[PDB]
Amino acid sequence: SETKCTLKSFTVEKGIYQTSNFRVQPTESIVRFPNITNLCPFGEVFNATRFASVYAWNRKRISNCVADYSVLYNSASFSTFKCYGVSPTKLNDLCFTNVYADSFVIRGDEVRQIAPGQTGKIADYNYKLPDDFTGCVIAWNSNNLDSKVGGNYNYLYRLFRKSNLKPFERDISTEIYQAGSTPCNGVEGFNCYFPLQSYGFQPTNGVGYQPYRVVVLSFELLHAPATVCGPKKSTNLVKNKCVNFNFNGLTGTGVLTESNKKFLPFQQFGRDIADTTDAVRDPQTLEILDITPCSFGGVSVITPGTNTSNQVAVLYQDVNCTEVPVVYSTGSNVFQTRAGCLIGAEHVNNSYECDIPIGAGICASYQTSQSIIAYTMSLGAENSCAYSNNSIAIPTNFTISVTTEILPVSMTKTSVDCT
Amino acid sequence: MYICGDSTECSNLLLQYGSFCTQLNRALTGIAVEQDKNTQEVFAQVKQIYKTPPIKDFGGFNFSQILPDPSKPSKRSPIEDLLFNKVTLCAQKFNGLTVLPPLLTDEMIAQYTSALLAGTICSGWTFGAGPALQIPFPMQMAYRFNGIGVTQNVLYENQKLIANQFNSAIGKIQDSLSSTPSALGKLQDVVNQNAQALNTLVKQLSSNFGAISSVLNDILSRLDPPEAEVQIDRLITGRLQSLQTYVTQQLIRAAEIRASANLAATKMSECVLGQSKRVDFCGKGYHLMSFPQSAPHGVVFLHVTYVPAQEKNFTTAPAICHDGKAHFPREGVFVSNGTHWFVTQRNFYEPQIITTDNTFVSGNCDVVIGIV
Amino acid sequence: PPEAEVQIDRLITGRLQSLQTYVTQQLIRAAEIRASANLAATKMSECVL
Amino acid sequence: PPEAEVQIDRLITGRLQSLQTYVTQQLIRAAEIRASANLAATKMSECVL
Amino acid sequence: MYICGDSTECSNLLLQYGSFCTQLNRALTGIAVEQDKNTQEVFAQVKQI
Amino acid sequence: PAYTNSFTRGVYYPDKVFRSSVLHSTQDLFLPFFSNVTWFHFDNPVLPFNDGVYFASTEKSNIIRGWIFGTTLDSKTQSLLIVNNATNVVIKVCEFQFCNDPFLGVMESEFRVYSSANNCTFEYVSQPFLNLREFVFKNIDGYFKIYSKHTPINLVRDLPQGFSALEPLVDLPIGINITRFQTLLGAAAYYVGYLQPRTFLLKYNENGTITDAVDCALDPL
Ligand SMILES: *[C@@H]1O[C@H](CO)[C@@H](O[C@@H]2O[C@H](CO)[C@@H](O[C@@H]3O[C@H](CO)[C@@H](O)[C@H](O)[C@@H]3O)[C@H](O)[C@H]2NC(C)=O)[C@H](O)[C@H]1NC(C)=O
Ligand SMILES: *[C@@H]1O[C@H](CO)[C@@H](O[C@@H]2O[C@H](CO)[C@@H](O)[C@H](O)[C@H]2NC(C)=O)[C@H](O)[C@H]1NC(C)=O
Ligand SMILES: *[C@@H]1O[C@H](CO)[C@@H](O[C@@H]2O[C@H](CO)[C@@H](O)[C@H](O)[C@H]2NC(C)=O)[C@H](O)[C@H]1NC(C)=O
Ligand SMILES: *[C@@H]1O[C@H](CO)[C@@H](O[C@@H]2O[C@H](CO)[C@@H](O)[C@H](O)[C@H]2NC(C)=O)[C@H](O)[C@H]1NC(C)=O
Ligand SMILES: *[C@@H]1O[C@H](CO)[C@@H](O)[C@H](O)[C@H]1NC(C)=O
Ligand SMILES: *[C@@H]1O[C@H](CO)[C@@H](O)[C@H](O)[C@H]1NC(C)=O
Ligand SMILES: *[C@@H]1O[C@H](CO)[C@@H](O)[C@H](O)[C@H]1NC(C)=O
Ligand SMILES: *[C@@H]1O[C@H](CO)[C@@H](O)[C@H](O)[C@H]1NC(C)=O
Ligand SMILES: *[C@@H]1O[C@H](CO)[C@@H](O)[C@H](O)[C@H]1NC(C)=O
Ligand SMILES: *[C@@H]1O[C@H](CO)[C@@H](O)[C@H](O)[C@H]1NC(C)=O
Ligand SMILES: *[C@@H]1O[C@H](CO)[C@@H](O)[C@H](O)[C@H]1NC(C)=O
Ligand SMILES: *[C@@H]1O[C@H](CO)[C@@H](O)[C@H](O)[C@H]1NC(C)=O
Repeated sequence: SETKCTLKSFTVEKGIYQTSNFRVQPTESIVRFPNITNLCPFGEVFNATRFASVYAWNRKRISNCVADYSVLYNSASFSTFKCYGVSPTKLNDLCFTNVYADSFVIRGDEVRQIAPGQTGKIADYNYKLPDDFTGCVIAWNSNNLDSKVGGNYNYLYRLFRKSNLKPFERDISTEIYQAGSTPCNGVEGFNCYFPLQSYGFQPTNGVGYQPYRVVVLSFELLHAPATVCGPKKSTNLVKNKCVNFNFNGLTGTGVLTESNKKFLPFQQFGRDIADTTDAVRDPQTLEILDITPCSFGGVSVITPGTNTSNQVAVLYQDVNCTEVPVVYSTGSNVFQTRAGCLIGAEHVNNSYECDIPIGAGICASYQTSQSIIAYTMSLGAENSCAYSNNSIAIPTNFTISVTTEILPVSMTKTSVDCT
Repeated sequence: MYICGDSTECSNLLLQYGSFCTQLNRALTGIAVEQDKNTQEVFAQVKQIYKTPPIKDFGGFNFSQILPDPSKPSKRSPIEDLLFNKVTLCAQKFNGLTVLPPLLTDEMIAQYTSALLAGTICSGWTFGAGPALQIPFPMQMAYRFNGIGVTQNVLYENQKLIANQFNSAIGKIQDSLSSTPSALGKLQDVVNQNAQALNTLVKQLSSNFGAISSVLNDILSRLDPPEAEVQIDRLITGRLQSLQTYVTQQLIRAAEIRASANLAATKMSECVLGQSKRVDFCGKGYHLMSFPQSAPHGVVFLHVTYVPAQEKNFTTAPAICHDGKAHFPREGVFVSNGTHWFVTQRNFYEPQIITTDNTFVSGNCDVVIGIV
Repeated sequence: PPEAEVQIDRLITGRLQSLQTYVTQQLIRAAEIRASANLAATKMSECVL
Repeated sequence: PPEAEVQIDRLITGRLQSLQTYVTQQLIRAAEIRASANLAATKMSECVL
Repeated sequence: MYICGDSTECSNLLLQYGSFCTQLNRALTGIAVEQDKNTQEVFAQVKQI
Repeated sequence: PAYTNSFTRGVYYPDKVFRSSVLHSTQDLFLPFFSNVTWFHFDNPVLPFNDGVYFASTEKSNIIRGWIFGTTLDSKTQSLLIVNNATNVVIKVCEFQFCNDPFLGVMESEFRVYSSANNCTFEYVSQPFLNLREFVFKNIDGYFKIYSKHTPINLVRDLPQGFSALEPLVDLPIGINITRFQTLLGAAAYYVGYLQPRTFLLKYNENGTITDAVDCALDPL
């Protein structure tokens, strides 16, 4: 029936057909992880008397600690929690290598300037976000701690600047900017003024200038030995079974075995000629594992034609016979050939002429109650030319035989209108 | 498997692109069937398996370097063994790149070639045009010499020399194949082209194609479905274009290989099973026979060619005006060493006295130009 | 129009790819058929007359 | 650049499609020309020689 | 040069497409070499001028 | 002064991947083949550190007690006082006022080096610097990566031909702005090379080990 559906017809002709692609399904899962238990001080950088000035933004590095971001989702009320390049829910699993927290304070209107490519005075010279940005942004109103009646003038910006700074650049120079024919010998007059002038910070200021604490969590992806691992388990290790794995950030399915090719002390994983992941190193107790893909192969169905009989056989392309866990309504008569694992065919020894080619010599057919048989194909008859010198053979009769030979000449002249 | 490795979020998107994977699978299946038909057409021409004669005393000729030798575990002639252990060239497998095995194993190809060879030695060429007729090998050599113009007496009177030359050439061809580095260039080039195509196809997997990452698992694990769908779409488009390019290149290369295989089958049928009078199509010089030899993914003929040698030039006249009548040669040229005249064959110097047996008269000698 | 243009563009790219694939397949098959026809013409010339 | 990337991608895809079409047509035409050259070589090796 | 005329940004964008068109360049070079071989095969049959 | 001619040097494993009998090509910073390495024999103060600098550290009695990175120094800008001791190897990063070297005799006298102290952001303890100890110091992507390889050939002049791959030891996750460095030593023998962006074809052995590499900028061959 699968062959009938693949052919899109109720009639199947004699021959070999391809129906689907057998593939061994995974059985277990692997969550291999190293030993890290200490928690990162995210709440520390989120609970400070003052965060930073917009030009004195902090770049606190976080490393070698388990960091759970589920608390940062439900047990918090940030107004802006956009996550660029990563999924906030799919964020408690990836084990990033370096994560930098850029801490500072901004206004309510200027909270939108923290974007990969956004313009504006804050987003041009005070802070630059690169295009390729896998990190997120954290921002919420804080009109309870930084709020000073006299104004938190310690926070200042840098409008007075000529060229936009390169991404992730910390500018410290507070010298007077040059904006014209000013001599800039101290001066602070004419067209030159203090780049860091002020921050009108009266508490009664509207939501467009209310304090907003911005912590940008920029984290590199999993292209190095993972250090900031997400919370999870660390399941044990299994071998010689097609299972899916989560080695650090590596994800895939394989039958990983004991590796033979030794690794250098600094190398983690390996690749073959076509840069395919071949071997890995255990985040747990150090052991090299030889990851190879599990068995798979396109199934083929051998039918003598629905007109002749409804008996069919199945040949799995490359599996080594035993891997037939689940079609497969019947069984028995299992015969392993160099081209696969024939099922439902009787392996006879009497060589005949090929009817349904299979591969590597074997060739099935429907020979008599009739059953499906498989055999080594026979090249021809056993005519013997009795060579002998001083002796010749001469005919005495002809036959005048007429043979039919067919050759195609032309196809159907078809034209297709593009528009 | 290639476009979307065991990912539902990618297969359910590939389902939108219509019946493309079916088209590519059909094309590759057709290519494989064509390869099988190519091998069958080239080698399975005569369907009677002739046993290899035990003896090797073929009147002087030595068929030891082309005939199969049973001492080795593999029933291959020394030249076939050299051809096998000169083309050396890995197994991709992995991500949905399977290689099907050929229908006719190398042992079956060797047996077919041995059957053709034993038919050539025993029956000459009648085994390819009916029932095999045994005939002594010197007689078959004479009847192949008669095809190119020279008479039988050239071979029999020089049987030892001809056998020595044949053995020397057969011995030299093995050394020529082994010493020369290029040698088997076509088969190695075919293998190299296929390997490069497959390697490039695998290499196309590790390319972002305008997405955020080159791995579908990473993309579908780091992003929510509504925004990961675009990246998966970009990757699917890139991989589909790569697969289409590979399939088209394979189709064109398979068409070229089919043309070459048709040419090889024509050569096998028109040279081994007979003797061709087409000039410089079946060797350099006049053709006598050929000996097929199996090679990995191809065939290697050993054409045997009669080629003239050291020549002596005489003076010639179109006809002879004897009694007013202009005798013309029957099957020869009129030559002379300066004093006496002779009539001899066109491709060998075998002078004969000009008798009425070797000439025919066609009227008076006042019309021909240059008659002597 | 602003979104219909995007949808139509996607459809146009898909249909263009499909038509190009069909045309390439037809070209290759026609080359094979031309080779067969040349063989047939040779056989007609050298076997019939 | 972050916006011009999209237009650059569209143009690159179009030009790549055009170049691939041209190369495939050239391959097929070169196969036909090679067949014609083989026929001519056979004619030169068989008729004049 | 064809896909991205003497532009660094467009060339960098094209670089993400892998070896898509190194294959095209190799195919055209093979076509040219085949044309040279074709002329040599047809005309240089005998080298005893 | 002495520029020599250099040889096949500066080849290091780019990443932590294991490639076996592969001819993989990598685009990274590398020391160009047959360059002109500078021999300084007391010339410590100048040492114009570029983006990545190769170091020879030829056959000596391990007098080199570390390196001083930074340009302004004077305890104003962040500096890297990476003083590898005889044991436990101090890695100190701080705004340090710099005057001279320890100059322990020609020993156990005065480990003065710097004068003042500041923020002192980072500190690391390990056991590197255990001879021709080459170095591929490279400060990119907020990472100061170090590489080394010991090959005690003990020949005349300098590095004759002997190819080797310099395995990594450690990185450094700080974003200091460095364009100058110091050599902390009688007469010495040390060479300094400069890194440039190139493309190599590092050939791997049966096990991962760079056996021979070529440069795709030197000559058409
Ligand atoms: C070989 O040459 C001979 C030359 O005669 C052919 O023999 C003839 O064959 C036909 C057909 O088999 C014979 O006809 C049959 O004869 C008997 C008696 O009637 C019977 O078996 C059938 O009813 C039929 O009529 C014919 O008699 C026979 N001629 C002689 C003189 O024996 C033969 O056909 C040639 N071989 C082939 C393969 O064509
Ligand atoms: C070819 O047939 C001839 C027929 O004469 C065989 O020659 C005879 O060979 C035997 C065995 O060596 C000798 O005893 C006879 O004296 C030979 N006959 C003559 C007339 O000299 C010859 O052996 C056959 N060829 C082969 C290879 O067996
Ligand atoms: C055919 O030629 C082969 C060599 O190609 C001959 O085999 C050699 O025979 C000599 C004696 O004649 C032996 O000393 C050599 O050891 C043989 N060589 C090998 C490689 O086995 C063979 O004898 C010839 N056959 C005939 C009938 O003359
Ligand atoms: C040309 O050939 C003829 C025929 O062989 C030669 O004539 C013979 O010459 C020999 C001596 O050399 C005589 O004994 C024969 O009687 C001659 N034969 C006949 C049939 O007359 C002739 O000498 C040759 N000429 C040259 C210049 O070599
Ligand atoms: C720590 O990880 C190492 C990795 O080699 C492993 O051998 C060891 O058992 C782990 N220790 C604990 C307490 O899990
Ligand atoms: C197939 O499986 C059998 C039984 O486990 C085993 O003996 C045999 O070696 C396997 N063959 C291959 C080619 O893997
Ligand atoms: C034979 O050929 C040579 C070389 O061309 C020539 O010199 C000579 O005259 C020719 N002999 C006769 C008899 O024509
Ligand atoms: C560069 O190296 C060459 C070759 O060793 C040398 O002659 C030259 O003086 C060096 N310096 C410059 C500035 O070219
Ligand atoms: C300096 O080296 C000494 C031993 O020579 C060691 O005791 C000390 O701890 C080192 N200083 C560091 C590692 O900062
Ligand atoms: C030294 O650095 C500290 C730490 O920030 C700072 O308080 C102090 O002012 C610095 N001293 C000088 C002279 O810059
Ligand atoms: C790089 O940092 C150093 C501090 O070591 C500083 O003196 C120098 O000016 C910086 N370079 C630039 C271009 O700002
Ligand atoms: C490295 O490979 C070589 C062969 O190229 C082998 O002899 C040697 O043992 C290998 N080294 C290690 C440490 O396995």
